[PDB]
Amino acid sequence: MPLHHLTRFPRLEFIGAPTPLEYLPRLSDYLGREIYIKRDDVTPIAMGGNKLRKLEFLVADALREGADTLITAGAIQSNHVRQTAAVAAKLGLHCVALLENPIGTTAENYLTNGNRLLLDLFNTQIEMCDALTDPDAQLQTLATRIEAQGFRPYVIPVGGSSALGAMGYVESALEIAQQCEEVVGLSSVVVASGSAGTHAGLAVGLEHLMPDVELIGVTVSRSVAEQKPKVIALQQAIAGQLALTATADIHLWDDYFAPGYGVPNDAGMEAVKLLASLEGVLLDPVYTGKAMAGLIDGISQKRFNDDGPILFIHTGGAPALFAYHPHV
Amino acid sequence: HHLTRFPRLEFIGAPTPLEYLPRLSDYLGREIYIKRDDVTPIAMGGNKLRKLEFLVADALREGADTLITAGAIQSNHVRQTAAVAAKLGLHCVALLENPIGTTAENYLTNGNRLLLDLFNTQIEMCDALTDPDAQLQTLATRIEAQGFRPYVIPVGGSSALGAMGYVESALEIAQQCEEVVGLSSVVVASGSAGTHAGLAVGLEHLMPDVELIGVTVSRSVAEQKPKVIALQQAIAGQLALTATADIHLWDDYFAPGYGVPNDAGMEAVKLLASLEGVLLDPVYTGKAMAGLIDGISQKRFNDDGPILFIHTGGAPALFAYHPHV
Ligand SMILES: Cc1ncc(COP(=O)(O)O)c(C/N=C2\CONC2=O)c1O
Ligand SMILES: Cc1ncc(COP(=O)(O)O)c(C/N=C2\CONC2=O)c1O
Repeated sequence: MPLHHLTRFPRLEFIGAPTPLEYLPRLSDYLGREIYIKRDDVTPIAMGGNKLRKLEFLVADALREGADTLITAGAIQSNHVRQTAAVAAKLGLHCVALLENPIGTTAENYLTNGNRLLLDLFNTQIEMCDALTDPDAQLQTLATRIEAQGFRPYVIPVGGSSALGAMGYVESALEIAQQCEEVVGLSSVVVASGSAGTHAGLAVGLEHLMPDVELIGVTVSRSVAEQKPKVIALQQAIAGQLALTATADIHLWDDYFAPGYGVPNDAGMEAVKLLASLEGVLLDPVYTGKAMAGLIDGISQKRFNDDGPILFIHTGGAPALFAYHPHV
Repeated sequence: HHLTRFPRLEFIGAPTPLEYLPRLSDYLGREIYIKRDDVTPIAMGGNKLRKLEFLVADALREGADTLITAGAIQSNHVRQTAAVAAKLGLHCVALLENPIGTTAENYLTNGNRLLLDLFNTQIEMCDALTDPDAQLQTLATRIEAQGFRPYVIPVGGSSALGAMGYVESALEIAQQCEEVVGLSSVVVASGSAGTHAGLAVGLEHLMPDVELIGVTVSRSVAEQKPKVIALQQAIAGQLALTATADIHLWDDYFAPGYGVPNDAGMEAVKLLASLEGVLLDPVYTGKAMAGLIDGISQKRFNDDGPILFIHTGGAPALFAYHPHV
């Protein structure tokens, strides 16, 4: 009921029913600790993900402005760009994607397979660039050129992580709260923390619906020092827009992404292997694999606030498995 | 009625979506709906999860500790079985063949085949699955001699028990379709036959006016019809029903063979992707959608009314089939 101001934002229906919240009995056995999973990897458009929730709000907003083109940015293998491109195609909007190679790879599958293949299936107009040094500004320049061609573009920022976009994860917290109700009394929630909309949206929602639960973001691209201010700003802007206050502290663990965004690491791949072999759940080498590696090491190192049930938010990413194989 | 008397595991939960496809409908000049069984929640999804609910229940009731099955290197059925084995703590042994003689690295190692590896699937390569039921049985015996307790899942999980999952799917469809329809037509890919046959039984009894058309993906009408019919009669027998409906099959859409992409198939993949953000695949749903399209093209359906396409999954093979062969 404190999140009722959410009702006032127009949104499209991309998801429908709440995504499953499942107990992981085999993984729990192995880690010695009750673990659950929020399956946002099973959202029903083009192989799923956390970005569909944000797109419900952002695309609603675009249509409301009479836009006919969605414009966004990410790595060649971004899930966000793939989701945005899938939603564009489904609604008959044009889509332009500004892409970069953040790891300097020349591997054929990174360059052409996985998410990148799907963009071509979606008739995505592709704009390569050297490095997204200033993505907000670089998106704007692109939007101007696109407009000059007569299109009516709507810029979706990196990962859809504006306060409006992040409303989808406030919404997700309501699902989670309901799903947990009488069930598992949760101590902790683990989510990947990248462009920050998921983390920030969950922070606001969980502070007001489950204020005793500890929320941990495992960084996938940045140190705590670089990432915290970004999650905080979004948290405050989301709160502002919902006429709430957000006093919770943001928690981040930055030990699990080295050597960099989009580079696999051993602990990441081990987590992917663990979850596949124990639960038939597919994680990914860029986001959820590193996040699950974080969760695991936090049990190892007694990093969590107590010994109680943990909820892992599965944010998607699996198509990247095929792009990352055999190596980058 | 009797469907309930069969033990089943919960792999799916809520009914899968049934969606109108307004952009595709607009382009074809015809109302089109899709049953999204590509969205089942385990390891990238598919039609086989429905069958596995019944078959794996049965395995557990016999105290098995190992699932054994067979398919192509890029089979979805094997990948779905392997995921289910992994999640239940069961070992899995997959008997694989290369049905198209390819040496392309992604066909051999990526897509579904990569996933088997992540699931710790024990892999048995063989030159050709000439007699899959027999070959599976021999395998089962050697596995048993190592002290395991194996349970054979036949190709495609298409035994009468396995096909109960698609009788079940017809219920979901029937209930979902009251808001909408009236359907004239349902289109599904017809391979090892469990999907086709189970839908045949369910739909005869729940929507007897709807025409069900299977687009073959591996065989001529002459070869496939007896297989679907046998399964239809066995399913009906086990539910103490009769099944008098004719089986309809279109075999024009799979040349030059099982597991080989064709132009119409890839054009169907491209069409659904660019119009609806839906992902089909080169082996199964792409060819099936090509058939639905050509049926409209050639006025092959019984009338001009709404069509339901059953999406049976397959998308991970897109990544195995790229760039070619
Ligand atoms: C599977 C997966 N998990 C997690 C995230 C991170 O959530 P976020 O913090 O982004 O809200 C992304 C999106 N990645 C977007 C953000 O980073 N670069 C991209 O194009 C993703 O695809
Ligand atoms: C996406 C997809 N569609 C359709 C089918 C065919 O369904 P059926 O008619 O067999 O129930 C399969 C079956 N996988 C079987 C079919 O052929 N060999 C296999 O491994 C499949 O993976």
